[PDB]
Amino acid sequence: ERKEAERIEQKLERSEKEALESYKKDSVEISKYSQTRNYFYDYQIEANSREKEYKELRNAISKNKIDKPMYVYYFESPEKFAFNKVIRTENQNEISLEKFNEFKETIQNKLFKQDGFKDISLYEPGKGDEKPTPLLMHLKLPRNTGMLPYTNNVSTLIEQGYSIKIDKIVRIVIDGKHYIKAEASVVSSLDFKDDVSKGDSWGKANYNDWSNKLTPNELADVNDYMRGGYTAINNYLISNGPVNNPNPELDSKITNIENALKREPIPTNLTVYRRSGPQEFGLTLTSPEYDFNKLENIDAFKSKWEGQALSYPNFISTSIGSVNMSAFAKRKIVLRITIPKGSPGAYLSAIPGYAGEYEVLLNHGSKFKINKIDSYKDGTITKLIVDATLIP
Ligand SMILES: NC(=O)c1ccc[n+]([C@@H]2O[C@H](COP(=O)([O-])OP(=O)(O)OC[C@H]3O[C@@H](n4cnc5c(N)ncnc54)[C@H](O)[C@@H]3O)[C@@H](O)[C@H]2O)c1
Repeated sequence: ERKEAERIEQKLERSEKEALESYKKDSVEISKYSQTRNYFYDYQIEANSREKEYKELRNAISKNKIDKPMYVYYFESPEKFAFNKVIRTENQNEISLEKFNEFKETIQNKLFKQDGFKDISLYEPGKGDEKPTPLLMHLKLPRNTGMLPYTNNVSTLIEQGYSIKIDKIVRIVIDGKHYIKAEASVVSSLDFKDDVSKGDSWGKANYNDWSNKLTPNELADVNDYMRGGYTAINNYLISNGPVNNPNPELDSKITNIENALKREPIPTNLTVYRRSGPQEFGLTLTSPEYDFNKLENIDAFKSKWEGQALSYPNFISTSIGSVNMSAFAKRKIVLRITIPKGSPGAYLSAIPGYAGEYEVLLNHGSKFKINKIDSYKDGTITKLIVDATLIP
């Protein structure tokens, strides 16, 4: 408890001790920063007054890893799991069976990306503890997760960077009030976020000889696509060409590119990023609904898209990195995709003379289940993070 915290403190560098002191004074804004820091430009990240703070605190946590799986407790907002409603008010004592089952239906068969610093407890909160929400998380952290106990009373810091699944929910009572206790698990996934260099090494390791697994026709067609053939190919797909104006030559190229993507399937759970334009979600740059600075437009977007399916007729390019790019400066929707191990796809940026950087291509006709949508501020512009899973 407190004694652990005083022991673990000795393991910290002076800079890490310094980061922890700031955290105690500024926990809220640092945690918030730790959740969205990787979505900005590299130069915005390096300039941020809380960036050195992030790195140091990240490092401190990694110096105390657990030797076995451990359960942790913390309260969470239901909106985190795409339940955009109160389970019950603070004044109310009961959670109805209907509201319980509505929450169950919402979280069922979904994976939820969790990120950023979080204060946890090893003990179930009781009669005299802070209970901010009606939703209590009981999450199993795997062996080797960093965990930093520290004195302020005593708290424990973790850094979330994984998907969670909710295995079971139960209605419990603490101090004459109903809560939903959620038993959750960690599903791991490779997520490079802003570390594009490490993502490149992984990509090149896994796709260096991808060309040599391709037949000559497959190789020629993939080459054609990357040399600029994608415009005609994808417009044909977007425009419903196979149905309304068939082109067998194009159909043949499409088939070969699809077979090439299935040739060396994504070897692990992978998170990728796409800065989406308005037309991917049935909008335009001048659509009033595209103004996410107005809250009713975020609600309307979530109402249409959250919990729903999105599919692309075209081949879909994504990145192993989450950072913003000037080419995408005016895009407001960041698509954050989990790609299950064994899915079609290829790191195209592993091909010697290819101009594209950090790029993973996904198969045409791909479908994504949107688990959860978040908003964030990018300067004055509100932007959206769409937490999606490729369903192959
Ligand atoms: N967008 C990303 O985050 C991303 C990531 C990695 C690589 N790239 C590559 O960067 C280059 C330029 O980026 P880009 O995104 O403008 O190229 P793109 O070909 O992906 O997009 C072209 C335009 O049409 C779009 N579009 C794509 N699918 C659509 C659909 N199903 N319905 C309607 N419109 C659709 C986009 O919104 C955009 O306005 C491309 O070569 C792309 O492959 C992009």
